[PDB]
Amino acid sequence: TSTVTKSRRISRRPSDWWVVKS
Amino acid sequence: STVTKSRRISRRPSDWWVVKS
Amino acid sequence: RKESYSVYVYKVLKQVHPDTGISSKAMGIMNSFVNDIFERIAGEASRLAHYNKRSTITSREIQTAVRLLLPGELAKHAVSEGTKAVTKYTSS
Amino acid sequence: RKESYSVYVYKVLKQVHPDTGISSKAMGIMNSFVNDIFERIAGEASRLAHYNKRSTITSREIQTAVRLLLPGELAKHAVSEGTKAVTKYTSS
Amino acid sequence: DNIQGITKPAIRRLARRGGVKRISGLIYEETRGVLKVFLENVIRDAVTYTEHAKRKTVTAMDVVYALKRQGRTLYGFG
Amino acid sequence: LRDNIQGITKPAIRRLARRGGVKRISGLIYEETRGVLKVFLENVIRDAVTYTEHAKRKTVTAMDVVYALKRQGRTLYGFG
Amino acid sequence: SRRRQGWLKEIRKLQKSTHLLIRKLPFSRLAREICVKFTRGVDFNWQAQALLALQEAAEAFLVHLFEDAYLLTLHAGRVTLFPKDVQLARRIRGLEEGL
Amino acid sequence: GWLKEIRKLQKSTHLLIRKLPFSRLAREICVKFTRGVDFNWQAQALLALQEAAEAFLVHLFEDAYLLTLHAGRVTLFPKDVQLARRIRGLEEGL
Amino acid sequence: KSRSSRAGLQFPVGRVHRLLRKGNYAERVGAGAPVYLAAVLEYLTAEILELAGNAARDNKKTRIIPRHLQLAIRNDEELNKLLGRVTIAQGGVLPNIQAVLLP
Amino acid sequence: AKSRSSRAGLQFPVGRVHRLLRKGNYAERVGAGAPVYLAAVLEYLTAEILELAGNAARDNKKTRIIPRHLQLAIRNDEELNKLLGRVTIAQGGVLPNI
DNA sequence: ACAAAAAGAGTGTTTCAAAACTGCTCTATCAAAAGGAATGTTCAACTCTGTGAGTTGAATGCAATCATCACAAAGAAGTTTCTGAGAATGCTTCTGTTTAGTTTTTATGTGAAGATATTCCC
DNA sequence: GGGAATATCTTCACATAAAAACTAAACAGAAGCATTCTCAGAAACTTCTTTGTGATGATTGCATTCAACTCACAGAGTTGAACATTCCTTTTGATAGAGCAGTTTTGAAACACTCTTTTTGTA
Repeated sequence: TSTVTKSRRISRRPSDWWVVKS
Repeated sequence: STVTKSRRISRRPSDWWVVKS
Repeated sequence: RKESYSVYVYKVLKQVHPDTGISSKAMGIMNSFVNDIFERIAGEASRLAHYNKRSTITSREIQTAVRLLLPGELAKHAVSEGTKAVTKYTSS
Repeated sequence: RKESYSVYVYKVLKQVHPDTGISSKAMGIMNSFVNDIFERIAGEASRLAHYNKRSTITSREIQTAVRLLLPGELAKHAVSEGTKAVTKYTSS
Repeated sequence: DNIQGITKPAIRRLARRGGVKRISGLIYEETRGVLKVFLENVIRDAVTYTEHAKRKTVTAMDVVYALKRQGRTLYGFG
Repeated sequence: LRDNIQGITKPAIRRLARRGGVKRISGLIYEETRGVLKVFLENVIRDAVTYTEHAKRKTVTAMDVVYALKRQGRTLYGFG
Repeated sequence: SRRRQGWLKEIRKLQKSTHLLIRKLPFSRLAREICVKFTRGVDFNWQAQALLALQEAAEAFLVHLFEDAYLLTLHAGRVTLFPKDVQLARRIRGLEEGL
Repeated sequence: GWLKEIRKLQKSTHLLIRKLPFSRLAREICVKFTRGVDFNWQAQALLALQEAAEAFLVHLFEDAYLLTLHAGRVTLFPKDVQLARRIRGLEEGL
Repeated sequence: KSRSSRAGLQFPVGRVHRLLRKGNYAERVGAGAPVYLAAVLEYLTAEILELAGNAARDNKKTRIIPRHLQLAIRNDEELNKLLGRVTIAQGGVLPNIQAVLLP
Repeated sequence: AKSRSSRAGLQFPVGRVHRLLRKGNYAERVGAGAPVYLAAVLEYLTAEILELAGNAARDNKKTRIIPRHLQLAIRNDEELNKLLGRVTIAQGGVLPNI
């Protein structure tokens, strides 16, 4: 799943950005 | 159809998503 | 102190519809349109000159940029008007 | 003669993955990526300076352009890196 | 409740101008979410421009520049 | 007309659709896809040769294609 | 009946007017709320024209999105706009045009 | 069978259209677009043009398939491709 | 003796020249480039204004308004494609209802 | 006998970035810290991409980064994917979906 | 070792930033007011599901064929270098044309009014 | 239909907000000329595309079929538009009033230019 890079930049995988989330 | 001052037929954007033959 | 193409747009309007007026908002939209198209064409001509290692933007870049930006029938008459104008201008 | 960023991409690759090679075509892709991002940032900074009637591209335009072009955390870390670099550079 | 400020009849009028005949009930929450997402993107860039200038007021030109960089040229306010 | 558009064969179009993830393909999709590919190529090739003849050249370079795509909004990376 | 085509009159009337359809004060409240959520420090002021341009852009965006989503509605053989239609229209428009 | 075909194709990267047919098609389009002056084509120009066309087509098929599923079908139709082009909106779909 | 008059244009060739020189487009600007560009811009505005004036006349009005500009643009496929990603303030939409609607 | 890149702590050529800024006619004048900031940003983005590409080559049980790995790295990070949204990686393939 | 790019120093220029100042326009308030949103109900109008009828695409297996690969040759086209001619720039002077501010018309939107067009009953 | 009824049409008058017309003044563009420097053209070299040949075997094409799909529809179930009433929120018009944007002015910092020295990718 989500993977922290070689920095504090946590690199999430793309998701259903097209769905309105609360 | 519809021609401007120049001999430019200004056709209206009927349909472009459908392929022709 | 703020330059606008309002007077030129109004001249062209008088040429094409000699008895029509234009609202102030519509004139502002016409100004936005002219600025937008100018910026598009000039940016494309700049990119062309830079691609060919040239340092001058000539009427040849403007023509090619017009051919790239405008859809077909628009571009045909646009380059017609442009070449016509440069001939009439160099003929003086 | 022909400039590229292959040597520097290889250096940073040695830094981040000191044991992984890169393909010739992947190196071309990385060159394309660097040129693309450079052009984006430089053009955004250019038009920022032009908007604010300035005539020089300072490190402040580069910062704002980076803020405009990159997504959230990417931009945060990029701004951090850039500020760190300019501080370390002036402190000499 | 600023997001609730967009009312059901306003969203309905938007959909009708868009040509929609019948509108579900969840469309209202969906549209509020979509509008909020759209506004966040434009307002972020607008205040970025406003901060780059050393200003404290957001300008029509700042909004216009934000929209153009996101690829939505707006003509009435130049 | 006899060929050159029929060179895009049904198995090729089917491979494209499967890589796209399409499980099941109708039969009119082949003519539809040939038309779509044709209109896509016409837009890119026109701009490519426009660049190519603005430069006073006669060979369409890879960079001409790259510029055509970039100006149409598609950036290609492996050919810089 | 109660109303033969009440929606059709509404559509035909709205598609020939040009005024904004959201109310100025609610829209400006929402916009300012978002703006302060972005700025940790002191809020910015807003030109009336700035808020006006923002509302124009937002409404044009939403109207075009509804037009695109209704095509997916009719595509599914329905006439009721569902949220899944809007979601799919956003997904197909892409990251830029669909946020 | 289609499942293993999809899984095999989605992990590969090679071009799916044949280079020589693609080249013939591109060249005849170019000669239709010419102004009486023929052009040559670098081998890399045709590879670049084919890499872009196939990526475009694959992405278009992905979008069109989402429409097929929305309509409750598993079979891709020309109306699903036409609608995906319409929603993409006159530059991305074209 | 103005360049616009010399070229037969209503648009300002000198102003376009200055804008080209000051816009950071190239180091140098040819002499015919502003002429060509001004001619193109004038032609485009002539097209748009003609279509918009027709649209206004068909509405029994003598002043062009953003609605008429929008109607003129969205009804010409060339201009509609040129101004594809352009929003016109106070322009509304085209009166287009789907066919499955009207009984 | 010290390069501006070394002074900034970078691997990317500050002098070359400065020359490119000056000759690209982006503005009439370029600050001193602008190429430093820009090279730092370019180097950071390169590092972020190459790290994920190397991770993809690793768990793909390979040893050399190929375009497939760059594509996998880009399309699997949401921010990088949003940044390179209109970019086609030649010989990159797609991501496995249904 | 050597050519090309980049640091390094120093000088001149220029530009941007800090300051002070002015006025303008944004915010916050208020006060009606009215009209439009919220509420609740209903039922016609829609969506969903399941079935059965009708259609068709993937799978399979043959022969045919042509994409590919290699190879070679030719020569067309692109590249590099060099030169000078003319075209662009830079600068100064003058005027004419653009713009901001007035101030004179005038579409137009409103509102009222009459009727024509659309519509209900049996 | 056949007259009733209204909503939707056209018609007229007026206020007015808004556009068009007028003025000066001021700023920028044209004219003229000296200088510079860019790009066209030519010649020599090279390199890369086109054209052609031959094998071949990998891939396509063709025909069937039948399992797997699409499609229509009827009934069951769900819900959104229409409608009547209340009230509350938005609008509009002041109204400070003050905070901030926009202008000017100045001055110190910083950058461009130029010449030198020096480092760096081929030898």
